[PDB]
Amino acid sequence: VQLVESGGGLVQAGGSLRLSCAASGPTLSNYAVGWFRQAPGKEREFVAGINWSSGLRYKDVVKGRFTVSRDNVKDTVYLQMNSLKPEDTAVYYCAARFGGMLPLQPSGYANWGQGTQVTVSSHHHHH
Amino acid sequence: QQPRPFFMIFFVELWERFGYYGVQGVLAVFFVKQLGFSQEQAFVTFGAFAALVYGLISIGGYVGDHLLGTKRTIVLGALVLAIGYFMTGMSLLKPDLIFIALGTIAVGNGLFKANPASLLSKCYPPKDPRLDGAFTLFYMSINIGSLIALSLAPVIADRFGYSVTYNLCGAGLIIALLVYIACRGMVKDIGSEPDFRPMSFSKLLYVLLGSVVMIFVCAWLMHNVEVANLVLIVLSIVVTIIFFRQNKMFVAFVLMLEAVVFYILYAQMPTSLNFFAINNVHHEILGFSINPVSFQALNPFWVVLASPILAGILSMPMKFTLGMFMCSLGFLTAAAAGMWFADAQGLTSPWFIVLVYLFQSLGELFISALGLAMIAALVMGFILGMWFLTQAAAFLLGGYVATFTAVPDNITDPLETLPVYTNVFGKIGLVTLGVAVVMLLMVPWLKRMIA
Ligand SMILES: CCCCCCCCCCCCO[C@@H]1O[C@H](CO)[C@@H](O[C@H]2O[C@H](CO)[C@@H](O)[C@H](O)[C@H]2O)[C@H](O)[C@H]1O
Ligand SMILES: CCCCCCCCCCCC
Ligand SMILES: CCCCCCCCCC
Ligand SMILES: CCCCCCCC
Ligand SMILES: CCCCCC
Repeated sequence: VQLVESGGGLVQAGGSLRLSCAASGPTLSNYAVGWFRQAPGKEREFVAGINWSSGLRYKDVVKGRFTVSRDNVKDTVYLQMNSLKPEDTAVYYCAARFGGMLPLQPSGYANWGQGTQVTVSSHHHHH
Repeated sequence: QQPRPFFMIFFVELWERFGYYGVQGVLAVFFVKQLGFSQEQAFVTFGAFAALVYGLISIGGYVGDHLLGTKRTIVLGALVLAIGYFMTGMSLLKPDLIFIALGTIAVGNGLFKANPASLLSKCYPPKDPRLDGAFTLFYMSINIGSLIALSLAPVIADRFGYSVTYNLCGAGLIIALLVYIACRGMVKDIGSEPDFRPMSFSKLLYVLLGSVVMIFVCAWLMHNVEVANLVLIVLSIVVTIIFFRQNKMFVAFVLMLEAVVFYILYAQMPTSLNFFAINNVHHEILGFSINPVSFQALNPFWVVLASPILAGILSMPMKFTLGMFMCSLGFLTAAAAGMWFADAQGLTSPWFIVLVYLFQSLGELFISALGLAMIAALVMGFILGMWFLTQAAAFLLGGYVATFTAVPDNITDPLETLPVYTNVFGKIGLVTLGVAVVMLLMVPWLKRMIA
């Protein structure tokens, strides 16, 4: 019913970060977990998610770079973000809905984390 | 307002039904999530479980009437039921136990169900005016226990696990037993004839032996639904042959077939309508988030509110006909909600499902609540056996029908599942409308036969 997101931060383009979502009282095992993100001046958008039985859904612009997975022992959901690019900069939220569906809009989800800032800098080392 | 034993029976029935509906509300999801069944396997296995739960009711009536006594069989049934719930909770350590555990619930329900009602019937002098009200309050007792269990058991299972949920089902049975035992003196002069002779240990062992055998047979049938089908098919065609070889009985038969259609539709609440709520309905109503599995509680909710009203407020074939029209409208409402009133993301307002369940509950109040009450007006024990038998056949058929909505576990998009639900529910509603129309047409002929 209450989700804690962790693992955001600042990283350079091409780098990696892992977000994790953990729930308090209930077992997250009955929940589809969707990851949403809100960039400055835009709406929350579905990024990636896993349902209660290993079904996966992805936004097109993150396919081949992001992976959602679930460790049902630790009752935790992960978003592994590789090949990060500046336009992935956003506040990231995990959201949880009971069952097998991953609806695309925030209203399909009742339970929400507080959000983790992810910043991807165009920084690269000097040549 | 009522005799003192009425209140004992009221609360025994309430707590036993709490245990049972605690299981029914979570069982299909338990099959899918905990045992890894496909939705199709889960639906047909639920159909077989419910079929045994309902088909065996004739055995306990015989045991109560002629072998051990009504009151003794209430105690024995409650004990087997409680054992079954604790065994189901144990199935989480010992998964291989699950079918045996469910078989123990079925046999326990089979021993138990007929006997509190029989006892209640004996709490009133034979033409007491309070009888009708007493049975309406008994039905409400069933539905209060059902309302509480269907509301709370999914929440408890989500927060504490299935072991706690099932152990609480057992606890509900233990509390039924304690309230019976504490109030036993209130029914000291009430019972069937064996209740007042000392108990025959020969007959008690015949009943325990037969129960254990049936527990193993039930476990097998639930594991192998493909022969449960053939068993009930051959048993049904055979009782059809032996009923056809052997005209107020024809009204009971046609009313049995219409009731079969009703039970096929009832069977959708813990299966296809349950997963429809999970997959394509908003899980928030009046600003509160809810477990979508709890939506099943809308059936006892509407019954609890509507039974007094409808108790305050043609005759035989027409009340049945009305109920079938209500059921048709429940499924046409589900289909319409999905076809025209869904979100851009594929989700529908829960007020549509509140209404679906209203229609289905009104259908229930017209058909099954008021079914065997005046099936007893057209007729005996054999027709009671076939009534519960055809209800079992209906649950098997209902599980099969629910399989048309089964969704693979990798699907995650509500816009893919919504047309499946809408197609199946629309066709159920149209077929049930046709049945309701044929019923209406036969109402005059039926109503003459009753003359
Ligand atoms: C339509 C029938 C409604 C059934 C009524 C429910 C009985 C009340 C539940 C016990 C008390 C409330 O306790 C809790 O409330 C929260 C938030 O309100 C609800 O919701 C929470 O749990 C459920 C599953 O357990 C999740 O689907 C849901 O998304 C989550 O937020 C649940 O209902 C219950 O876990
Ligand atoms: C009311 C008297 C209690 C009788 C309990 C006897 C139980 C017999 C056990 C037989 C084992 C199969
Ligand atoms: C290896 C799992 C076998 C489970 C059998 C459970 C039987 C328990 C009897 C009470
Ligand atoms: C009223 C006592 C009933 C005894 C039934 C117990 C059989 C094990
Ligand atoms: C009585 C209906 C039987 C249907 C078998 C497919």
